[PDB]
Amino acid sequence: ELESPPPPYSRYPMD
Amino acid sequence: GPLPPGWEIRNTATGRVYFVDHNNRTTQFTDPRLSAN
Repeated sequence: ELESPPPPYSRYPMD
Repeated sequence: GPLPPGWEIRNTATGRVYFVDHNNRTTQFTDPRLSAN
C-alpha cells in the first residue's frame, strides 16, 4: 500500500 | 451498492480507505476508492 500501514485484518475494523 | 459482494469496505477517521478482502484476508488502503475518485 502506497498509503501508511493499514488497520490489522479484522473483518469489521472499528474506526 | 457499488461494492462487490466479495469486498469489504471501511474508511478510517484519518481520511483513508481500506477494503478488507475476505478472499485473501488482507486490508487494502489500495482502494477502489482512489481508483475511482
